[PDB]
Amino acid sequence: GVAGGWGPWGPVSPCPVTCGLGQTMEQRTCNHPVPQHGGPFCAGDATRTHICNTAVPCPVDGEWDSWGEWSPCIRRNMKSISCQEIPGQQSRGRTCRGRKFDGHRCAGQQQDIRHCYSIQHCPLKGSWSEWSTWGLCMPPCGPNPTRARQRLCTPLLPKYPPTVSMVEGQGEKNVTFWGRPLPRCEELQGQKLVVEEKRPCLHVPAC
Amino acid sequence: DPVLCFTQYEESSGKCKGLLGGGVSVEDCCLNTAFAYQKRSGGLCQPCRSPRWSLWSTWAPCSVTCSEGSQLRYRRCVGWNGQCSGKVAPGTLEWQLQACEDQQCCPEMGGWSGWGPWEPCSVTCSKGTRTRRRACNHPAPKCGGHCPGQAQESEACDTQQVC
Ligand SMILES: *[C@@H]1O[C@H](CO)[C@@H](O[C@@H]2O[C@H](CO)[C@@H](O[C@@H]3O[C@H](CO)[C@@H](O)[C@H](O[C@H]4O[C@H](CO)[C@@H](O)[C@H](O)[C@@H]4O)[C@@H]3O)[C@H](O)[C@H]2NC(C)=O)[C@H](O)[C@H]1NC(C)=O
Ligand SMILES: *[C@@H]1O[C@@H](C)[C@@H](O)[C@@H](O[C@@H]2O[C@H](CO)[C@@H](O)[C@H](O)[C@H]2O)[C@@H]1O
Ligand SMILES: *[C@@H]1O[C@@H](C)[C@@H](O)[C@@H](O[C@@H]2O[C@H](CO)[C@@H](O)[C@H](O)[C@H]2O)[C@@H]1O
Ligand SMILES: *[C@@H]1O[C@@H](C)[C@@H](O)[C@@H](O[C@@H]2O[C@H](CO)[C@@H](O)[C@H](O)[C@H]2O)[C@@H]1O
Ligand SMILES: *[C@H]1O[C@H](CO)[C@@H](O)[C@H](O)[C@@H]1O
Ligand SMILES: *[C@H]1O[C@H](CO)[C@@H](O)[C@H](O)[C@@H]1O
Ligand SMILES: *[C@H]1O[C@H](CO)[C@@H](O)[C@H](O)[C@@H]1O
Ligand SMILES: *[C@H]1O[C@H](CO)[C@@H](O)[C@H](O)[C@@H]1O
Ligand SMILES: *[C@H]1O[C@H](CO)[C@@H](O)[C@H](O)[C@@H]1O
Ligand SMILES: *[C@H]1O[C@H](CO)[C@@H](O)[C@H](O)[C@@H]1O
Repeated sequence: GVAGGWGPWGPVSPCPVTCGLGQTMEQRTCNHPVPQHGGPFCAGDATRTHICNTAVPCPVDGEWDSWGEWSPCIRRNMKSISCQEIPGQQSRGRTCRGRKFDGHRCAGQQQDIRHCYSIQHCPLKGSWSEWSTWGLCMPPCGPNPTRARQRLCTPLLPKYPPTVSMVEGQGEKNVTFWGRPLPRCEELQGQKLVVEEKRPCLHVPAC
Repeated sequence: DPVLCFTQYEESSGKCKGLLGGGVSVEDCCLNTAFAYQKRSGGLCQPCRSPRWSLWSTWAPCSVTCSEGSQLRYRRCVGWNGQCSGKVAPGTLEWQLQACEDQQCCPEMGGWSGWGPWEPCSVTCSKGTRTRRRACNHPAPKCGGHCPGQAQESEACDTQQVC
């Protein structure tokens, strides 16, 4: 039964981080007067976990943005290549956003290029699709939400060669259609482009 | 403004794990972007990262157990010093409403009908049993439901006749 008291508000541990905030500790361990044989104990508060403050911000690694919109599909010195069998090229852009304070840079290629045919504003033959899956209730949490499924006039893409050769090497590349065409089809229920149907949503809950 | 500062943001749960200390300002705790903060300790565990949209929650239960209903799910713009995609301040929720259908069976329980008349006693001498029977068909039960109680009742009858 040796009476134990408190030692120092003890020697400081160094701030364990070179950036931002960290947690040092000293506490006050029951070391200069140790309770022995299981008698009394050290009375008070032994807790010190201290917030050390380093005035240097930490590096943050930059994250990728979403992929942009596809550029118009043209070819150099070939007028307009719309509705023809002339393969062109198109581009898309991203943005490395958020890298500050000597952080790591974005890992990857920032540009995406593919070969394309230009189908922008070209008249095509079409066929009516079936009823799509029922959409969400719009507007949610507002006055009278309604569902929406639709049959749209899907264009029939022309049977062009799906690959193209390269001049420098014999290996071939993909071709992918791009554009907003004007599909031609017979009418269904008084519409030429898209016929939809709205049904209101039942038992709308509070948000 | 002093705010409780945590050491690790557990993603996909929204919970602030590993407590560092309290009373530090928001500009000092978020110098390390792997941290998280919590004001007033009543909720809203926000990470120190740039404001990005969190994951969509699971769907709420269907507002009715029968026929077509509606269910919600929310998403909270988590982050600090920035705006989410669409000029959205941090802390704003976004909901999505979809129609659900739990089952196609409705009012499974059924009520009792009118009681039938009393049958005569089961024996003409000594004692026996006497029974009334009713039906469970006003309205009829659907699916594997059943009428509450018993389908028949029984009591004794005395004929006052020596065998
Ligand atoms: C140009 O675009 C086309 C797409 O329009 C792209 O085609 C890709 O083909 C590969 C290989 O066929 C596909 O990978 C498949 O993945 C599925 C699972 O998702 C597997 O089941 C497939 O295995 C079978 O098919 C092989 C041959 O097709 C067999 O060898 C194999 O034993 C199995 O039978 C296969 O692994 C891929 O899904 C598509 N689509 C893409 C990548 O979007 C083509 O590669 C593109 N060309 C260039 C140069 O980029
Ligand atoms: C001290 O100097 C800073 C400039 C950084 O380079 C520090 O590195 C940091 O170490 C911790 C591990 O404890 C990582 O979590 C950080 O990502 C990293 O920035 C360095 O200690
Ligand atoms: C959920 O389970 C179902 C089987 C019903 O018991 C629901 O009760 C109520 O049934 C009426 C139909 O008469 C519906 O209008 C409602 O779905 C509900 O109020 C129960 O909620
Ligand atoms: C009704 O009237 C009585 C006077 C008897 O004649 C009955 O017949 C008796 O029925 C019981 C059981 O049903 C038997 O144990 C007797 O053997 C028989 O006499 C009658 O049904
Ligand atoms: C662009 O590419 C695909 C979507 O087409 C995804 O990996 C991602 O959204 C990226 O931004
Ligand atoms: C380019 O590619 C298609 C359009 O053909 C879409 O997924 C999108 O508009 C993208 O920017
Ligand atoms: C859609 O329109 C009519 C049906 O009304 C048909 O000519 C054809 O099925 C088209 O795809
Ligand atoms: C919610 O929406 C879908 C999940 O269906 C994903 O794009 C993503 O997880 C988002 O948080
Ligand atoms: C909501 O929809 C169903 C549950 O009804 C599941 O696919 C999933 O849990 C989603 O969050
Ligand atoms: C049987 O019991 C009495 C007749 O003894 C009446 O309350 C009623 O006719 C029932 O069916």
